[PDB]
Amino acid sequence: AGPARGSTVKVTRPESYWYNQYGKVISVDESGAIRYPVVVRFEKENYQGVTTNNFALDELEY
Amino acid sequence: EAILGLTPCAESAKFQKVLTKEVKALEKREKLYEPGSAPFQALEATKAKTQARFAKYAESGLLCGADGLPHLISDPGLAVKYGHAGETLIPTIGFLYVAGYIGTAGRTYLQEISTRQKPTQSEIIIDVPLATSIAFKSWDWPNKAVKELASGTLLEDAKNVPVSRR
Amino acid sequence: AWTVPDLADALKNTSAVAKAKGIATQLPTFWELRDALSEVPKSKFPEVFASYKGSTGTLLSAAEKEEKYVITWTSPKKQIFELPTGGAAEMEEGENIFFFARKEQCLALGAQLRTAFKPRIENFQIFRVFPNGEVQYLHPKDGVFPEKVNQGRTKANHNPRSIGENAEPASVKFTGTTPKDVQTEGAVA
Amino acid sequence: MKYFTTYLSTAPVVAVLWFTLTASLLIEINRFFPDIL
Amino acid sequence: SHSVKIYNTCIGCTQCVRACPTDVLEMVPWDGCKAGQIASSPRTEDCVGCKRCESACPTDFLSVRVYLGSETSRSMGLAY
Ligand code: CLA
Ligand code: CLA
Ligand code: CLA
Ligand SMILES: CC1=C(C#C/C(C)=C/C=C/C(C)=C/C=C/C=C(C)/C=C/C=C(C)/C=C/[C@@]23O[C@]2(C)C[C@@H](O)CC3(C)C)C(C)(C)C[C@H](O)C1
Ligand SMILES: CC1=C(/C=C/C(C)=C/C=C/C(C)=C/C=C/C=C(C)/C=C/C=C(C)/C=C/C2=C(C)CCCC2(C)C)C(C)(C)CCC1
Ligand SMILES: CC1=C(/C=C/C(C)=C/C=C/C(C)=C/C=C/C=C(C)/C=C/C=C(C)/C=C/C2=C(C)CCCC2(C)C)C(C)(C)CCC1
Ligand SMILES: CC1=C(/C=C/C(C)=C/C=C/C(C)=C\C=C\C=C(C)\C=C\C=C(C)\C=C\C2=C(C)CCCC2(C)C)C(C)(C)CCC1
Ligand code: SF4
Ligand code: SF4
Repeated sequence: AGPARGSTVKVTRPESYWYNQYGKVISVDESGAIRYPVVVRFEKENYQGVTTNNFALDELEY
Repeated sequence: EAILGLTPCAESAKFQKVLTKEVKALEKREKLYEPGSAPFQALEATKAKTQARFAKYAESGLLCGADGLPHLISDPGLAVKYGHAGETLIPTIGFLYVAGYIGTAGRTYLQEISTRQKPTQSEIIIDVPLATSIAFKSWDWPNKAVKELASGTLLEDAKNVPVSRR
Repeated sequence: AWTVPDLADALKNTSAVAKAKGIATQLPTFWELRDALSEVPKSKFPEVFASYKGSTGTLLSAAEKEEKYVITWTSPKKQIFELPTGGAAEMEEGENIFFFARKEQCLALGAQLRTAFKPRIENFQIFRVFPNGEVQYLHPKDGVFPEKVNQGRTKANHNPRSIGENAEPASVKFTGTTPKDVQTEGAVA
Repeated sequence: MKYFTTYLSTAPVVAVLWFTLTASLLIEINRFFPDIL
Repeated sequence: SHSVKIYNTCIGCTQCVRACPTDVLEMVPWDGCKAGQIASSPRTEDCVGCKRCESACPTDFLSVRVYLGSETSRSMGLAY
């Protein structure tokens, strides 16, 4: 299932800056065509300088 | 006691040679000035200090080489068996106490501000009361160290530590 | 609808072509300028100088032997713009034509046309011109600017995975392929 | 003064002050008890 | 020529397309994201390899990726 808007997740996508780190869920998309529906926000910015990213359900531990 | 082929500085002729060489230089400089003048007094203070310093090294069981300069012993066994522990071994304990203190104070302040609203503002503007409190409460830092170690609160678990594609 | 435009229709305006050739010519050799000044009296000296209109940043020999680029647009007023090859020029009211040696210079001027003027100029067309005389239209390729999505465009060089799902190079050794081009949809040459 | 102490709390001021004290202390120790080897 | 590839993490912000100085990328329709557009790279014979697109991309590890390859007079940015 999706995480609740406002819940905390752990990223498990290895190529991500935030791997093994915790973020807040801001939005989940409900369409099945979308490939990365969950929007997560983090406290620590990455090298690009952004703090948010879309993820799939199989890349989060909630 | 002469070990490792070294002579004690108290009974070394080269040691005296060095002291002579420094004092003679100071005498040469004094020749230019008048026996009552203030430069003269400065050079006398310098010479006094110098002779005092060599005397101190002589009654400290320091060990001189062929150059006539004191040499330090750093194996702890040799140091303790022949009374040279004040050269490296005591300073070790002294450095490791003060370095553990500084670390503990720094880690403590960082773990304290990490729970604030904007924790990064408290890194460029120091919370000075908080920092002084931490600095003075951290004199018994092995308490916190051995507690953290034995309990398990010292290390973050590997699952929570960011890491690359390996 | 929209049809692929022709440079021929643009190049009909002989004044605009004259200007374009004037500005895409190299500055003259000192010898030549000396000779030109030599054939006139002193009063006419600035007219000679006024007859040159090029720079050293313009086309070299490659343009003649490989390819040049042309940008056309229509301006509402006569205004000074900055050339991407150093220096300034005047766009006339009506059709402007300009030759450049790279596509990046063309699009640089295009970018200036779409940002630095108060009635924004959006109607530029860029063409590639070969020595034989073939003219290929380049931009905007389908009439719509590429930042705007347009029906009829297809996916090119799409990989249907994330970048972490590529294979390891050691798995495709002595096979003639890389991990990055495995299962690529719309793989161009 | 209403935000002057916050300015004094900023990192380079606190650094200059702390190093100055720490340096001063080491200088004064090396005045009283010199030539410790 | 350089090779520019687009991966399915694109969110159709159009920033890469805007950034590109030699018109290599365009937005085509897609259903994999909320914006309903993906980037594509039809004209990679005109890519100079500047990597401006990758600087523009906001996804975590980029969805656009430029692999430098064989040089041509176009890719080498030569006006001679
Ligand atoms: C709380 C502060 C603190 C603590 C407890 C540590 C602890 C450590 N550091 Mg780190 N480090 C720090 C600050 C700290 N560091 C800072 C400020 C820098 C930037 C200069 C570094 C740069 C650094 C590097 C490049 C390396 C370490 C390494 C290490 C590890 C081995 C010991 C060492 O190399 O010391 C060396 C420490 C330094 C070179 C930095 C000096 C730290 C100062 C003197 C103390 C902290 C100052 C701070 C402003 C105090 C404010 C407290 C106050 C507000 C209460 C150890 C985990 C090494 C490691 O990774 O080991 C595996 C390593 O290579 N550190
Ligand atoms: C190896 C030396 C060398 C080479 C390869 C070139 C090549 C070029 N020159 Mg340059 N030039 C040179 C030396 C050279 N010049 C010198 C020494 C001067 C005097 C400072 C000039 C003054 C000059 C002018 C004004 C112009 C060029 C231009 C050019 C370009 C077109 C050809 C031309 O018109 O020549 C032109 C004239 C000469 C080469 C002069 C020859 C100098 C004679 C032999 C006297 C040298 C000694 C004398 C005592 C010095 C007098 C200095 C005095 C004027 C202060 C071509 C790139 C043209 C250009 O830039 O097109 C855009 C151009 O307009 N040249
Ligand atoms: C106007 C002059 C001025 C100068 C020279 C500086 C210099 C500095 N500032 Mg800046 N700063 C300024 C104005 C200035 N600032 C203003 C107006 C603001 C807005 C308030 C800031 C806000 C600001 C912030 C927020 C930060 C800085 C930081 C720094 C440090 C950069 C990193 C560094 O070098 O740390 C290495 C530390 C040192 C080299 C210590 C030097 C301290 C003094 C000068 C040495 C005294 C020691 C001793 C008595 C003599 C030297 C001997 C010794 C070397 C053996 C550097 C000290 C950063 C910093 O980290 O500072 C701690 C930091 O976070 N500044
Ligand atoms: C440093 C440090 C630490 C500390 C500390 C602290 C609080 C230390 C305290 C320092 C302190 C309290 C500093 C003394 C001042 C006195 C001075 C300068 C001299 C007086 C000035 C003079 C020379 C006066 C002379 C005259 O009156 C005379 C004789 C006749 C008059 O006609 C004229 C004048 C007025 C000229 C920690 C916390 C321990 C650890 C940390 O890590 C580092
Ligand atoms: C006096 C004395 C003593 C004491 C002392 C002490 C206690 C000290 C301390 C000290 C200290 C406390 C110091 C510190 C310092 C520090 C520093 C000086 C640092 C630096 C750093 C750096 C330089 C870095 C760099 C880097 C980085 C950051 C990153 C990248 C990489 C690199 C590495 C580049 C004793 C007791 C022994 C005895 C007697 C004498
Ligand atoms: C503007 C500014 C700034 C700057 C600063 C600076 C740059 C400083 C410097 C500083 C310094 C540079 C310092 C110094 C110091 C010194 C000292 C610390 C000293 C001491 C001394 C002593 C203690 C002595 C004594 C004596 C003797 C030995 C002998 C006899 C006489 C007597 C007693 C006097 C900052 C950053 C804050 C930031 C903000 C602004
Ligand atoms: C004694 C001595 C010696 C020797 C020694 C040796 C030989 C040793 C070894 C050693 C080894 C072989 C090993 C070790 C290891 C270690 C470790 C592993 C560590 C750790 C640490 C930590 C963990 C941390 C800490 C801290 C910090 C950083 C902060 C604050 C707090 C604390 C404390 C926690 C000599 C002769 C030199 C000299 C004299 C003295
Ligand atoms: S590398 Fe430069 S030229 Fe190539 S696609 Fe990216 S932005 Fe365009
Ligand atoms: S590739 Fe990156 S920059 Fe280009 S549209 Fe997709 S998300 Fe935006």
